[PDB]
Amino acid sequence: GILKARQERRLAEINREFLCDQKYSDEENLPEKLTAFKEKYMEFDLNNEGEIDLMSLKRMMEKLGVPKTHLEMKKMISEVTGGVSDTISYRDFVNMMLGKRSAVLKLVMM
Ligand SMILES: [Zn+2]
Repeated sequence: GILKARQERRLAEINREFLCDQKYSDEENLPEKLTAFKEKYMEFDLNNEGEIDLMSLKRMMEKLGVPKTHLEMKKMISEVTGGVSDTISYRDFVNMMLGKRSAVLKLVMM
């Protein structure tokens, strides 16, 4: 409970940083999209760092009824992180959701 409430205020701080980021100065409905992405990201069982790891993905694909193998999950993450981290951070998740590049995880969400 306390873990999740402090998780979301950490995500809220990040959203507030995006609301002021000149990169997204274009985006229409930005406050709304960011709220929705925070709620979606909060649906994962995040790791000790508050990030989506192999475990978080596994649990999510299973809740959603979508079969993924070890390697497919590995690839779903490196695809979204461009291969520089083995976990998806909220920043990476938001940039994924806003970005025009397609991603298996982005397409799995919807
Ligand atoms: Zn604050």
